[PDB]
Amino acid sequence: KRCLFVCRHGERMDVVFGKYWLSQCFDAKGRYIRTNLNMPHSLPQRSGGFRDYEKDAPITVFGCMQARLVGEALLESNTVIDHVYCSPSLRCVQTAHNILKGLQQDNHLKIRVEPGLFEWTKWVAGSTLPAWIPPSELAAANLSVDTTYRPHIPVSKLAISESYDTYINRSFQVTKEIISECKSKGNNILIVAHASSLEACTCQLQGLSPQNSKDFVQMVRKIPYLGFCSCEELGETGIWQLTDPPILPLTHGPTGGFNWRE
Amino acid sequence: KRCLFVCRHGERMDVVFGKYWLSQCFDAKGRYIRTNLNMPHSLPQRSGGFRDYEKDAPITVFGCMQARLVGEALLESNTVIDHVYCSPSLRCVQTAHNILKGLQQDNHLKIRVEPGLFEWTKWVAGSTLPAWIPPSELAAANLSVDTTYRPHIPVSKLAISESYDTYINRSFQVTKEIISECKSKGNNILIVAHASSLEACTCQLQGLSPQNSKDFVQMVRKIPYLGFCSCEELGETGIWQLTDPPILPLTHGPTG
Repeated sequence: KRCLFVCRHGERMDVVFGKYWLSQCFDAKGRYIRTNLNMPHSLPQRSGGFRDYEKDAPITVFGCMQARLVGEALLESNTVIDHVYCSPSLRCVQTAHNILKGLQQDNHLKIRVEPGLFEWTKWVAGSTLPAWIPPSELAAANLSVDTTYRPHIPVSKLAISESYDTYINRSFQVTKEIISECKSKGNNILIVAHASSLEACTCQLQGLSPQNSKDFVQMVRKIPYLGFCSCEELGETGIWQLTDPPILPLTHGPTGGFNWRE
Repeated sequence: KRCLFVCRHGERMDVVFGKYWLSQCFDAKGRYIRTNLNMPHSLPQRSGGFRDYEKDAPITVFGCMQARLVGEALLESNTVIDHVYCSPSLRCVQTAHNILKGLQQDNHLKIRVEPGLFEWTKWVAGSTLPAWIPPSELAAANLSVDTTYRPHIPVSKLAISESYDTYINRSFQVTKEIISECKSKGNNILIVAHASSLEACTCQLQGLSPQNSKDFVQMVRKIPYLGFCSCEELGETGIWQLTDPPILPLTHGPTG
């Protein structure tokens, strides 16, 4: 009885509202003016200005709902979570926070932001890695992160535009250190990250070799928001295996119709 | 200052989970077993059995969210609603109920189920009209309907597989009776219905003639869930006009 749950972040701003959503909710003075009910009542102050959101978008209001539902589902299934890690993307942090709410654990449990959980650095448009909000600015922004946590791969140890199996490796490496620094200290582990993280984090843990970098991207655009899978360790023999999740899947469609009229 | 707001129901079971969703959440004994987080924790007992849902699907959990958000939006904009009507489809009733929650009005205000607000009866698959839940069974199911309400077009006055401009007419007729039975009795009216209802209910109210039955269906698959539009009456001269809604639009994508 030990469990690793790995799930993807919830619905993301720049996908619904697309690349330039920033011009849709920030005026010239830098004030946030929501223009759609799927946009949160407020966004966190990024110490570098509203421009930093460009390479690190937040989740939408329905993004929170997805995550809440997952947390509540988890609580209904009496599934206890002991440690919760997430990627440093804001979207991931926010999804972890909101899972903790549904779980009714946001001010008992504390998210461990692990830059090693971040997605394959190829998908970072730009020459330069996102300006992530450091943990302590994140707590200050009402997210339940652990400022005490010392990362396994800190930011500076991340190569921009890195090799595919570099990404695969760090996933296996990070997940490995996570599983063991949580061993003496209670059962179930939750990781909140990216589409790629579902495969990458678990794959070699079950002794299976990764798909080469082409069939991968295929399987990555497969994964839904709050897409969720789980692993179980037999004995403490160190061998993990795939497992039916402890909660129902979550499917829903779009508001639909016309994105635009008149 | 009088307003008619007309909006479409929220996300619907049989579209997300498709035609046979019933076999996905009811076992042989007729017990509901949800198989997805977008499925409500429970469904209302239909006096005819779980089979009645087939021609009258409920809204999904994200269906409720959409509606709630609209209600809350309405409250934030300090927009007061005085009368709320809906189509008899369960999906419409449920959307109205959930708007009233966001609005914080569910046990002050009472939904008036109006069979005249129902969609063009062509889109009823089957030889026979849906087995709608009558108002009093609906209250009994925790929806804030008015059992006192006497409908303008009751169920029996609805033709199955009816004519297009029959549908257009009843829309104009029903909306007309709604606007006037609410006149002496306070300002804003909310109708919760169908995609077709947005055009059909308002169109001739502004003196515009309807699109013929081909360009219509085009404009009907246009309209989003909780799609929302509004009308304003100038003076009490009886002339209505199009107006910017009092609340932001709601757009979101799929889980994918």
